[PDB]
Amino acid sequence: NVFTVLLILIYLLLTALAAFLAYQTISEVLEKLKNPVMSVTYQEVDSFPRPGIALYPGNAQLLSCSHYYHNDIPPVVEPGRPQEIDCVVTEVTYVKRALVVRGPSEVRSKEMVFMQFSSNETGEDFSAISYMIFADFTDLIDSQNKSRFMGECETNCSRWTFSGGFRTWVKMSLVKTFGDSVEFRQESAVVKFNDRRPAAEQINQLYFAVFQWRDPYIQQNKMIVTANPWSSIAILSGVFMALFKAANFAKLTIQWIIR
Amino acid sequence: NVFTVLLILIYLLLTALAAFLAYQTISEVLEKLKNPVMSVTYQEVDSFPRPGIALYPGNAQLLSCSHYYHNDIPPVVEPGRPQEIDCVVTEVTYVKRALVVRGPSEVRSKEMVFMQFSSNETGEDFSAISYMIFADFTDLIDSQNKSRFMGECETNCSRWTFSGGFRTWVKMSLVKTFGDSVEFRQESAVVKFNDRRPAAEQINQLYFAVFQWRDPYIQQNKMIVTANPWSSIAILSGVFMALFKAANFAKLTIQWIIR
Amino acid sequence: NVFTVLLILIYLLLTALAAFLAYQTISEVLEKLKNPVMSVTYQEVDSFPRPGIALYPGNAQLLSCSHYYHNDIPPVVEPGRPQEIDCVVTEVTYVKRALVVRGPSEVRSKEMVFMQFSSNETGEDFSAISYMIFADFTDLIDSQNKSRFMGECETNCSRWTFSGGFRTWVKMSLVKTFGDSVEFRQESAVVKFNDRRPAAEQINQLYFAVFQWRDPYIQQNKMIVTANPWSSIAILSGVFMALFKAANFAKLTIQWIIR
Repeated sequence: NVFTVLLILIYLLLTALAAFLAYQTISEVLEKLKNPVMSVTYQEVDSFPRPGIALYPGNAQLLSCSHYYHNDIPPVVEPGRPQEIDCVVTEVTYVKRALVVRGPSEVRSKEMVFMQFSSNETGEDFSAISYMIFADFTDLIDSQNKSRFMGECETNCSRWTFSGGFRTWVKMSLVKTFGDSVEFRQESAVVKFNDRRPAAEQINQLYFAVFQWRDPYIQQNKMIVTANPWSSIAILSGVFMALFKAANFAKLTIQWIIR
Repeated sequence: NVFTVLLILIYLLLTALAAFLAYQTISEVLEKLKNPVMSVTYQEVDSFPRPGIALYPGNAQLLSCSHYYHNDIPPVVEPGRPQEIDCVVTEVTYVKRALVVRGPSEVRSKEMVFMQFSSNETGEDFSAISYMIFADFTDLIDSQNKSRFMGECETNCSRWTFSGGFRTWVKMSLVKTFGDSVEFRQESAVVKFNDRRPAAEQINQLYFAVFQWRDPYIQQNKMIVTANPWSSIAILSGVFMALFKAANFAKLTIQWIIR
Repeated sequence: NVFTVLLILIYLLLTALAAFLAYQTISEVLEKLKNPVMSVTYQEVDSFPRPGIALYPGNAQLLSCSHYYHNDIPPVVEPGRPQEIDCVVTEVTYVKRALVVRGPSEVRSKEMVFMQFSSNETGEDFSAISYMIFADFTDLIDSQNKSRFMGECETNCSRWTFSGGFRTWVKMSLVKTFGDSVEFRQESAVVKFNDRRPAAEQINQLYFAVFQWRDPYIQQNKMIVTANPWSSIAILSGVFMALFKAANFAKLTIQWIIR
């Protein structure tokens, strides 16, 4: 009577296959649950809120802050001192002065902030001006104390520079992270400014900069996990249901073979 | 006779667990169906088709367009006017002249397009030359009218610049998007050209540029969704099958306990 | 007796639905198995091992290699020749001399390697100095022959340049790929150095460079496939179990309708 030994063999092979599938599903779901996957989405926005460009001039002085639309850069009429157009907020924080310039809105009309500095430097030998871009300009002027908020952004918001003698076309764009947080990233483009001034007044450098928006989109980053635990739990129920089914079918076939 | 109340309790708990799994699977599949995932693939290509580099010189004049292999840049023999080598297509579109230069093929042999401009500028004060790279040069010369095709690429294809006085080593690479579309992206590298000319003829700037391919690969972008709706529908069938099974086993156990 | 024709019709529709689900699950799992998905993870590291910056000066000579902490760049006391501080390894490979400079550790203290070159160039007309960053400096000095290891890194590790007359603030960061491999990527920032030297000794250029770490993180890249084959095999078992179940329920309902 070797029929019950063969029935125990096919039941042992069926529970071995069910235990192998139950190990492999839990191992694969834990492996896809360990490493998350970033998912990108481009939300279109027709008009941005006006950001703040917190420039840090050491001894430089702002000479222009004129907005220009539709990529129309005119020739500058003189490298002396004209009057500003945009609203500047000169504030002194300590964690240094931060000449905050209100940035551009209206991305579809291509608005830029052409600005121009000048510095007769004598102590430093690397002509740079740092800056830092935060998300909203009205949050600065609608604050009860500006030196708390600019201090707070001097720890988290990152600082780039531009050079002395070059127009630095800065094209910024937003990135929103979920999981909320909103940060900037820019791409400079250096173009040499040829001096056609007399050589008596060429001791002072000139710092041009163009800040515009790149494209009317906001990149959205969501951290997503590609493992499904509830589905995996169900899949284990469908395995543990067929481990009973195939054992009952083998118990029927083991008696039907000697009928 | 409180046995039917306990059978209705275990059947209510089983259909509550089945309704909870049927809500959670549909919610998880809709959440993973909302946010897609970009998938990158690097198709290797041994030889690229020759692209077109649509330069926009304002008043500059091309002085060289010589190909060089194996990263061999020779010294330029004179900053005057030699003769060109590559094929230029001077065409006038309006949406400006677009001196289209046929780009490099043979990425494994490291072919580049060394070019040199010159401009005695008097009206502008930012020495830049814009350019724009489209995917195939033979599509321009095999067109019935070139001002339709260049006008079409002046809306979609993006424009970078290079400066006056610097060699701008542009290393381009393709990106193909699926979901078809093919676009470029480049990374410049500015190196200062020191003038060793007499100072009588230093009124005109010099614009050097090097266009080569970066690596023999084409990055392929496919938008992929990590949710499986057919599998989810099946998983719901396996849940709604075990909601009957466990209720039948509870109906057997409720009568077997008082046997 | 048209009841068996209707039972064969509902059994044919049930095996058609089961064959459609069994085709669609295998097609969706093969489609999500064809295209893999890159997964990013940022492992924090409090202190990096010191890398090697394999500069290639043609005829330039190193004049300083001083470390500075906490973004404190002092004024350089003279553009002549001071003495070095960091350890340089001048070695001659051929696949050229490779003046290997030991890079910075201690990312949280913001350590940089300020260096300064000088070259009275007469044969070349593009003032550039190439470099190349490998992962560990002690692997070079703890090698039995340095010209094998530098040869081997001259094929795989990529080469950037910096210019003559500009401070090039290089901010490097690691990327580790799995599937092991470790590579660098940097982002330069060019700032013009204004010469305040007498014009008799301005025939030689000056090459400044700053090498620091960007942020205390190591980006980890794992290639992950979003398809689950074992789960798909199970899902097929749950489909092929319900194809029997619904056929048995239709066989019960076809006799219960004429009871």
